[PDB]
Amino acid sequence: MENIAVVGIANLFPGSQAPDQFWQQLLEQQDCRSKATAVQMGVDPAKYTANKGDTDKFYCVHGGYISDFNFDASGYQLDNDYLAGLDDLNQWGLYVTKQALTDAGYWGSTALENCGVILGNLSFPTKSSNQLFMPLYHQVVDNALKAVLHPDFQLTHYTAPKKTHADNALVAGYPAALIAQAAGLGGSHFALDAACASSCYSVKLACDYLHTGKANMMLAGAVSAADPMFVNMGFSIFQAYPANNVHAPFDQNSQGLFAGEGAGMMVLKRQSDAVRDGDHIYAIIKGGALSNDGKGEFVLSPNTKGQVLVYERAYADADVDPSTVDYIECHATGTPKGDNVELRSMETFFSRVNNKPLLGSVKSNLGHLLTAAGMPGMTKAMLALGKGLIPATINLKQPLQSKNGYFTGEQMPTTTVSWPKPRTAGVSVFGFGGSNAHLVLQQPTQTLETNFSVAKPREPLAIIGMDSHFGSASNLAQFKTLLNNNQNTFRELPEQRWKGMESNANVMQSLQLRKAPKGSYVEQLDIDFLRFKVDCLIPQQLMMMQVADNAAKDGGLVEGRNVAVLVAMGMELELHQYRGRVNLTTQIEDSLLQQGINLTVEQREELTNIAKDGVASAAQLNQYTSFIGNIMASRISALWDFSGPAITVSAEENSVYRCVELAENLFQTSDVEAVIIAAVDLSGSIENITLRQHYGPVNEKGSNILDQQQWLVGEGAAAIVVKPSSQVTAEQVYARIDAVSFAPGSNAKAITIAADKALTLAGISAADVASVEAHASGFSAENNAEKTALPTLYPSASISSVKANIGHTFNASGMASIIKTALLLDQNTSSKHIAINGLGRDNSCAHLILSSSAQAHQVALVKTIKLGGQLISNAIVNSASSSLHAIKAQFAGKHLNKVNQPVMMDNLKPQGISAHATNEYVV
Ligand SMILES: [Mg+2]
Repeated sequence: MENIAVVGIANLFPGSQAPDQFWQQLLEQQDCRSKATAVQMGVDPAKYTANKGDTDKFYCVHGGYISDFNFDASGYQLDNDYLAGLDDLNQWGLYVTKQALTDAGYWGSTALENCGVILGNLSFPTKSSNQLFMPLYHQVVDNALKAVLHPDFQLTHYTAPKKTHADNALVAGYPAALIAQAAGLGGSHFALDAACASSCYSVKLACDYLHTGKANMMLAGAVSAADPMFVNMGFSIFQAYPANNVHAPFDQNSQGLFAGEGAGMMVLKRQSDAVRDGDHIYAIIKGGALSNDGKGEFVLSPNTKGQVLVYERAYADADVDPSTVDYIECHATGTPKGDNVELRSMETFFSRVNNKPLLGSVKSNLGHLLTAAGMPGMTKAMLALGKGLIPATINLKQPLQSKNGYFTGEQMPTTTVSWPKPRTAGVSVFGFGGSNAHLVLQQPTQTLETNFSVAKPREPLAIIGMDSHFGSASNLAQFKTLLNNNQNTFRELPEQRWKGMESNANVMQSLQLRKAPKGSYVEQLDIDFLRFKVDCLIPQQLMMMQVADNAAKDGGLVEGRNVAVLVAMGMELELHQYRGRVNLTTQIEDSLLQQGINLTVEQREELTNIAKDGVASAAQLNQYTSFIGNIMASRISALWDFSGPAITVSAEENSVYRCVELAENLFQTSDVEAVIIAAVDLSGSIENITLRQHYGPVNEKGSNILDQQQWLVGEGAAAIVVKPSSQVTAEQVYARIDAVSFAPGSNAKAITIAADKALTLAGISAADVASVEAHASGFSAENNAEKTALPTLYPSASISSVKANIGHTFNASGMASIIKTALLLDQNTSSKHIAINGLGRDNSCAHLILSSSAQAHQVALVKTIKLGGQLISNAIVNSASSSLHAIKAQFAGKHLNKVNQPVMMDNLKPQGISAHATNEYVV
């Protein structure tokens, strides 16, 4: 398809804040890696440093960090004081957005009305999101230790407490919507996670949106700003840090990687428009491709078969002879297994044309920037293509060679070299979970192609396979029966679902809750450990895997095929429990010191271990891989040996509807045969109830739907299989998705604009709609906007919402609505059309039209895992530790000093955050 021009670039990398500064550092072979400090960890790092294999410790503090960056919050379309109170994650993304648009010459342009943004991002806790959840666990730990040790015992806060805006918990998807609002973008926006490949996934999909005309300009970039303690504990349990402290991509002596943080952004336009408008072109994206490794390797290990495949797909897409590639910016992280596999893959592919391109890795200078890792790689390659110079890979003294000696150090510049027919470069990124991307780049040019291929025309999507697990409605058949009988799944909180925290009077007082709300909780799931290869994986991933597997079977899918897996989700907020455990190391030490009780080292470790085990289990290898959101999509692709892209997609409540839009685009721009769209939100956690209370009151009793003033608790997971309508048979089809459309904003006007677009796309009139599936969230501003817009649009249609049956499932809520609607249309025995409306914290309105089809769809070691976990207080107060008796006697009758910083509960109080429709922070 058409050449894409890069017309603006920005970076915030370890060591640099602008592309020319970064380039000069590369030319000078600057090492930008450094040791983490309390600025990164919020604690003294030495207290958490030990040897490999030591529990709750990391064995390496080296990384690529962002030091001495002072964000300027002025000059955006959102108020300075609001933006100043957001995490590095948000601020770094806003910074590179402003810089990249200003570089391209479009900051504040009316052209931004047709500009979208796709953002690679980690679904991990951030330094700010921790502040919103830690006091839940630590108040309970504090009160248990008072009961065990001394009524005046006081636990210290995990770090210096800071007042923290609730929006800092919207980690995965909201940063992309915030960029769109703060820069005035009017096009599509979402975040995605493809682990180390997310930057090139974002660029490739943004090119796709340009090729289908969904936008006339796109921002594509990524940000890596997770809590460094969470990141480094993970790479320590993975044993990914080098035992000899040598991180040296391509070097024989390298034993591992160092991780890193930062952000990057690029501005993309079709080359025809860039030449017409007189933009500065940095480079041409000639083509590229995505792939998944499919079956064969552990979720953290690369598979050469998927890497060769993405090369084949990329040069075919670019229509470029692989003989012409001069330089490849490699994924090479310094991990031995991965460095050798990538060298084998490149040997296999390029030896077919007898080409030996130069090779390099900017991970040598910066570390591995995780979701942002592709940004410095692509920036290096595009600047090298424009300037005709290739910077060195640093610290490379004794280079590896490929399996058969095809590539050696002769192809790896260790100084700046001149460039070795357009100058042509490849960029490769190979992420955890088998997620691969390769982009083909060429030097900038004003010359337009005379002939290029075009995207396929869009078609309605046919839903051919579905499964659902909402509350106690544990499969599609049970959900269908529930809906037809107008029943609900509302129940009291399962005993272990909040780890017993609903019994803590101080926590519940802070949350202003008389009781845990009645709601559609999932108490447990049954799963076949044999089929799914299950140190257990967290329920977020197990729930998604089960429904996706069932939907794939229901849709008649076939193993080994080019099928994509998109998972709509936001972060598992229960991931904060892991640092909730780990941080008690210094919290308990500080408490004992400050209060004046001098235990032995062995007594203090035993006391600390008892408290830790109450909160969470110590990190284990497989369990930590399930903390990584994109891996749940990869696990399905590995089970089915699928080769399409496998990613998570995050856009808050509109996550699923952005997946529908993406699936349509994937069929237009690639040869993918089917797309699984799965969705999961275990939104009955205490963390989610805490978070959503900041936006409006919950219905504690769990019991015109638009007239409700409180939201209902629910949780679960569901999945659908979609194919283009022209490629399914009648007996497969539940219902068709005829249109999905979006409009910026959250008010009644935005609803009518999105609805008009969707009705036009579907080819029907508003009077053709039989009924309306309202969002009906129970947040008053959203309900009130729908009460205005929907009866006006559809005066003769009845309005209802699936949330009345199974509650508000937040990041999965679009899937509940689609599946309810598809089941109803599949039952039609009256051409019938139903509209679905969507609102959320992403500040856009989604509107969908679904339609009935000719026929009803034709149907084709089990272990129980409970959600939640061990009761925190009981695990501490009833501990069977023998040495606990002697510790209690060291406390008996003593006067304790007050601690300097006790656990603070202020951030738990419902914050009263105004809805997007109020425009409270719009300048
Ligand atoms: Mg092309």
